[PDB]
Amino acid sequence: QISVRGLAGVENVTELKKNFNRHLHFTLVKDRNVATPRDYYFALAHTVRDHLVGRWIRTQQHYYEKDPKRIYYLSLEFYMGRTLQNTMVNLALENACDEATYQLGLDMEELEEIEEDAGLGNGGLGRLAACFLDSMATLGLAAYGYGIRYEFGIFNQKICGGWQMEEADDWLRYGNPWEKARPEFTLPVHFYGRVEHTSQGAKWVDTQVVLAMPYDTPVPGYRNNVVNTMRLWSAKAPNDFNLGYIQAVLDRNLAENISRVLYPNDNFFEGKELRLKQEYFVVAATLQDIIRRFKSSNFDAFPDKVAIQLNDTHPSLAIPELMRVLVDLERLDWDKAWEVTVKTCAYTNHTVLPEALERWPVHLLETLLPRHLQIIYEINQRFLNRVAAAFPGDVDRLRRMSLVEEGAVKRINMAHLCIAGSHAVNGVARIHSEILKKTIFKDFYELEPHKFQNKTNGITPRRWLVLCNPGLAEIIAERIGEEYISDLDQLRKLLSYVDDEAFIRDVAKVKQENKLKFAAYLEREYKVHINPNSLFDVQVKRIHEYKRQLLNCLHVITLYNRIKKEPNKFVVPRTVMIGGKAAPGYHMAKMIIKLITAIGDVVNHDPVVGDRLRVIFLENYRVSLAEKVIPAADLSEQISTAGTEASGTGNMKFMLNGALTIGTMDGANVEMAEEAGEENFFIFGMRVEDVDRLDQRGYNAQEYYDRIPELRQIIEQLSSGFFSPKQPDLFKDIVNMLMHHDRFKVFADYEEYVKCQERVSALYKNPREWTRMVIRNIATSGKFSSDRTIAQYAREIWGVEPSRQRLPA
Amino acid sequence: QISVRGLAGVENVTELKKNFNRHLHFTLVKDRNVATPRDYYFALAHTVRDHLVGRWIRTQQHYYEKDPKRIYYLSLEFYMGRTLQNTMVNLALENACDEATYQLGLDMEELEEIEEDAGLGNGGLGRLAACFLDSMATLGLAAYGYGIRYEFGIFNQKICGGWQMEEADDWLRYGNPWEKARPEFTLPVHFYGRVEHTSQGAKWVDTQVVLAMPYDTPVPGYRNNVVNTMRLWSAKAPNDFNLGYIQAVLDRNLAENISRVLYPNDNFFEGKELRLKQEYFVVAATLQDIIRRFKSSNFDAFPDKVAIQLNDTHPSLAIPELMRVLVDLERLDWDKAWEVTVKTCAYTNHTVLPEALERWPVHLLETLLPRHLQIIYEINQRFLNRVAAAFPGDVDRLRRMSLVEEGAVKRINMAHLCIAGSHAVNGVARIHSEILKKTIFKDFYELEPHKFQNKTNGITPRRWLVLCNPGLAEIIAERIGEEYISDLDQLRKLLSYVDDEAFIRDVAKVKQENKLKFAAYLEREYKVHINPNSLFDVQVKRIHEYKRQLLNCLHVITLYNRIKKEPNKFVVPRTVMIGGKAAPGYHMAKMIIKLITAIGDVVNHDPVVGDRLRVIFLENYRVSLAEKVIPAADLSEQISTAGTEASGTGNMKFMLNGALTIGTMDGANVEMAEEAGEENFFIFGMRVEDVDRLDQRGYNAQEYYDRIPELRQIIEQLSSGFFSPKQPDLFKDIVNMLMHHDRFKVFADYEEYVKCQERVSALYKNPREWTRMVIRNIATSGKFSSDRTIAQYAREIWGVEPSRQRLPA
Ligand SMILES: Cc1cccc(-c2cc(=O)c3c(O)cc(O)cc3o2)c1
Ligand SMILES: Cc1cccc(-c2cc(=O)c3c(O)cc(O)cc3o2)c1
Repeated sequence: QISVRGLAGVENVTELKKNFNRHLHFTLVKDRNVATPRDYYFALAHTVRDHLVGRWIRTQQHYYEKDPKRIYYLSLEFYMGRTLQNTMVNLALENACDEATYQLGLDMEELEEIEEDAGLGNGGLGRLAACFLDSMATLGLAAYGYGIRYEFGIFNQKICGGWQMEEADDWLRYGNPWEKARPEFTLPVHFYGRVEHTSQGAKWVDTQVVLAMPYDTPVPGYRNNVVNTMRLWSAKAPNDFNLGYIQAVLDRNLAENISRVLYPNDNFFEGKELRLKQEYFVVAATLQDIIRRFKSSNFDAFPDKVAIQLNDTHPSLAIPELMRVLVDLERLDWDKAWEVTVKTCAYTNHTVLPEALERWPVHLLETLLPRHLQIIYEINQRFLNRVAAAFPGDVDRLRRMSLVEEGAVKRINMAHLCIAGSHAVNGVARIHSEILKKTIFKDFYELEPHKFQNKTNGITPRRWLVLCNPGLAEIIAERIGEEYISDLDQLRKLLSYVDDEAFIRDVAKVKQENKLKFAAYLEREYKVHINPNSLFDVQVKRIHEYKRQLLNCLHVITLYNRIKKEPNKFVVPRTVMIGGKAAPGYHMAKMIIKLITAIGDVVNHDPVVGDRLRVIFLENYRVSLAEKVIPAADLSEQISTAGTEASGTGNMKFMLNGALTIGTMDGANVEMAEEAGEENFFIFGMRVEDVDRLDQRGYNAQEYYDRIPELRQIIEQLSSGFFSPKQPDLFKDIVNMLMHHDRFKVFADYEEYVKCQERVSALYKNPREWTRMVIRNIATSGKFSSDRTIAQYAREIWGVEPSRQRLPA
Repeated sequence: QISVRGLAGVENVTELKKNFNRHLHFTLVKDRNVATPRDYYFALAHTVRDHLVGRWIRTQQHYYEKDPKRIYYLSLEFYMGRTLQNTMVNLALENACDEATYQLGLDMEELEEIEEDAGLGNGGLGRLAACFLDSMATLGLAAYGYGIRYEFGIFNQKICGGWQMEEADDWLRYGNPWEKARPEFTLPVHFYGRVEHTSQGAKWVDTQVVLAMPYDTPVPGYRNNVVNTMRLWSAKAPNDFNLGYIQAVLDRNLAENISRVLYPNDNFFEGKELRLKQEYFVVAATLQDIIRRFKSSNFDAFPDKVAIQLNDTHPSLAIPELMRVLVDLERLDWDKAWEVTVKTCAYTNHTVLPEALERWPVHLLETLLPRHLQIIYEINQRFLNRVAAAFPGDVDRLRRMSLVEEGAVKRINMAHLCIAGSHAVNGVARIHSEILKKTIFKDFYELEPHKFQNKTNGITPRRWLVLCNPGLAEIIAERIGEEYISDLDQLRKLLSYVDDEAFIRDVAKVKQENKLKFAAYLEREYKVHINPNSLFDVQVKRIHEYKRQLLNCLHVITLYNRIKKEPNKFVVPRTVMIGGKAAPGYHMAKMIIKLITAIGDVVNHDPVVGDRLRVIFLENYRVSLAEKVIPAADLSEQISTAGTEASGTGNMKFMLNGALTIGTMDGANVEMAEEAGEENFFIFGMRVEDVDRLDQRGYNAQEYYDRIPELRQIIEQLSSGFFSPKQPDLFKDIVNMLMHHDRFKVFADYEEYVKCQERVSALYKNPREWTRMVIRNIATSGKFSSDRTIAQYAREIWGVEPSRQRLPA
């Protein structure tokens, strides 16, 4: 149909159809008369998978022959989403499959909707892992994603009475055709036990064994015939485990619980044992596998053959574990083992928010990982000796820099461990990386300035343009060709089309189509009625105080109060859509969801309002909902308090997809505004510097309440039950927090936000100029490709060269 | 190679090879350089499965068009064993696959050994279910095996220090290529709750829901192109289950425990809740499915379209459940629902031993199945009203016949429920069925004589001859053709070959080859050295007091003591092999294993003994070990106390396979001796009548001890630590039981056993006459085909006609 979806040749289509029918019959054991849409999805899934297999085998073969340096991306989270469409895109099969399925009388788009998201992540961090794998495959790096195959991913979000309810995400119920179990590569992971000191070193004994069984999922590069591997570990009990009889068998579930469920916290540390077990499990199994591969190519060459990237501190135990293997098992001396470790490991920091930093109680590590604790103490001692020597007499520095925190309970600072044991530490946006050096890691920076880097985040333009927004991909392809899909910087060529009437018309047409398609999706799947001519004002992301969905709420109520004051005045109509999951134990986040829906209950049913203002809570925000709503958005809401959002990646998704951004100078927003020009961005609010100024003198919210009548009105409405008639005080916690303990200074940004929002409405009234500004955004979005990011990691951290050369078919 | 294994045509072989390589590549994602024997097994498994699929789809299609009466075999146990070889046999693919694999340079027999047994059964009962499915498919009945897909089957048995250790049978670890999950046919099963009485009937409310997900396994008939289904249910939690968050997800394991593990008790009732849950689970899901099918063809026709066979009382709740559906959900009146139920259901009794009879406490049923209990009470009342009217004034009868037992705790007699709610009740051998009518069900018989039938057990000659003993199958085929494989009565034609020198030579040659092959298997897999010229004296079966492995032990020690008395006298050399699992909680059974191995420790290391007497405990007796050891046996030990072994099926396996039988007039032994002639059978010991005589006067073991010096010697040796030097009193429980509380009268049969064993040795010294008697056994074994059995069930219970007509390919 459209060009970027590849060729639908007569041979190709005939082949796909016959393989489809082969799978329906032999794989699914169905015939045409009993097959459900789900059977059909499966037959197609198996058919597309068949095209991966040759390339997968060849690619892994190739890495064996060539023996390049191997990159190991360790993450507790891989937020993959659906695999089918992505596979077709990267293999150029999309049109062929559309055609083939069409001829069997099936709608491919309908079958695509049947696939479960692999929701093995919370948000930004998990999705970054997923874009990375895609980019690493596209850039022909010998790269492996290593994580945990959780039985249950991020919970499914239901709204009941405007409240979030959680349901188990049973994503494996119907099978996963993408994975391949590899029982033959099963490895033991050890827990508990005790340390025995002998003549020939320390020994870890009387451990409990859990087995780690790997599942391999193919990761196809973009049209380069490279297929990398994501290896996820499953926990399995050994067969002598507990071995009255019945209970012993039933108690196997204790061991296997390790890989049962993803912890649903976003930028929040919960110090639970099961979480530490997950962290050790993935690290122990991965390291063994890494070392097995290495030995099948002394340890001096390890760092020339291995890079290990730590995605946050979640896999920080990789550092003590590598030491443990090198010292205790391989019999290297400390100093050599340590050199190998530092040169192997690199650490990506994802946030500066203190609630997110992993500080594990010592008593937990003492029981669970007694040897790792000893190794940690040893690292700490030697590290602090370096500090002492560099900064003699600075006792305070020693305290601040220690891996071990004194206090109520002793804790290990996992971030301190990561910096000590890594040759590179990066933040995820320029401003975030600067903050790391100015603030939380100032001390570490002064010791080892060479370690601290920036690697600004990116997104894959495969999933995030071609896949989710084929209409926009095509009109771009029409002008500048297809080369940009794997070289996003080429989008700059679009700047010469900013005064082109045809292009302006096309850009606006795709947006309108996306909006119609999304408005219809709302009706079908959730029985809700939105005006497609309204401005689509979208804030989608995890529900957090720092991300200030509440600021958006205040704007929404303001628009509402303004309409009621002057019903007969013109306002640019808006659909305000807010979506995201709250962590199940995060009371305040659960309250914000309730407020959002409660505002909707009032606003959407007011006859005076008309279709001038709608408030929609988008249920079950996940990767596949993002693919739908982001192409449909006009305004991207990126309104975190300056200094809190380390980077963000949503912001990039919307830039790429023809939305304008309203946002603070926070995270990658800064680099985005710099790329597009400040005049093509709706920047408001305090800068980092202003927030600091407010902190020194003290944040008094009352001041804002006293001076801004519009704001006082909102707060009175909240307090008095305007938005909760049956429970007048439902929102007392919200009001109380805003007035007395707002860490995120919602009121401070209120005035500048509302004014800046007026400027958005003003520009929306002028379609041609709106669209021209959109063009200037899309055209400068190239920096925010994960290909750029990965190329930077490869050159400046991993010490490998990216490649765009095809492997042979 | 050999004829009964089918044709290896050039097209066939070429096809198999290319499909093998297709699977290796696409299914297994391996190439030739990385494939393990296990990969190869899998590729072949997938290749053979492909040949089933067409026939499976066609067969189920056919049952839809023709709409015949459907047989539902409900069992908690299906002891399937391996599927690969069986599939090849029934599809005539065995030679083709041998050839194809040979040309790829693989040994098919080596790959066959990689397959896990589906050990979803304990012993006789479970294996009977498996032979039945085979026969039902061979006789073209529209039949469905319904059970539970246990994650863990019968435990793997290790011997450590001569003691049984249990290990989890993780049979699904590497995948099961035979099953097909059918998530779309998932059904809710309800538990707990309470009963509400309304205007329009009783209602079962506030229940916990567990989901039952079915897995279908194909059951191929012998060369008739019929493929039936075994549907096994897996327990799955609903997604709102428990739904702080983490624990809720982890607690899903409570619900799913239902299908986790097979209870490893053989002829023993354990009144545990989890077992009752398993029993309800399989019944609830099966009935719903049965009814769904029926409605897609009023309830008057149900019994013309449905037969439900209850394999023991394990699925007895089918009766109250059917009532519950008909009365509470479908709104039939009691009497009509009851008529439908009785005409639908039939009950097979498997034992008369009281320890085996299911007597569920009322308090358990009250909590778990409150409605079923009410229905049970209602059945009881109406049943006892019939009894009262037929036997006025016989208050005692009423007590004896009640479904509800009075006492310490009230219990439901599940057997009483089965008789009341079934139109047919059968035993499993003539003598067993007679005992049912004379003793435990005398009262029920007098009320409804028409209900009581015999259906003597059988075994499938597919698995139990062709598959495990191809050499014997062939020499038979050479003389009389192949027709006997699906018509075992034709073995009678062999009687005219009893004086044929060539046949005698061939029969003896196959036995010798089987023995050599098995002796070698012992060396390879278990590093043990046996003389292949010895008589192979084999007792393989679950370890039980009633089966009197101890009697065998007494014989073994006798032979030993006789050798030591007269070292320089000739004795026919014997390898005595004893194998079987003990239930994990069955202390006495665990002691017998220890005694067996302890005898081995003494006997096998005595230089005076030479290779004249060896004692081997065969570890991990299971279906696939039976396939190996049974073809290799000379003497089948069937030595249960008369009246205890309801039938036995091992006895039949050995008859078919060229062993002579030493046994009591117990179970099917009686019919076997009747078929072959008593003079071709080594019958010894008390009859049923003699045991009764001993019971009236009282069993004094001391008497036997006082009168039989040979026996006194053994008992003194046991007592004084001859067989346990380091723990002199290890076997005090054994001695004490034999002397004071032997329910099975081991000493009573001792003298007659030892003498009869001498007659076996005498005949073994004369190979020609041994072999002639063997011929007379094989030739009369035809009655013991499960095809005869199933044909009898079909005609006299289910009301359907068997068929040997092929379905079209
Ligand atoms: C970064 C930040 C700033 C403020 C608050 C939070 C946060 C996130 C959570 O997921 C959370 C939780 O699950 C339970 C809880 O009791 C408190 C929590 O607080 C995180
Ligand atoms: C038929 C029969 C006659 C005598 C004994 C048994 C028998 C079988 C068992 O599996 C068993 C057990 O698992 C635990 C136990 O405490 C006692 C048991 O007794 C069965």
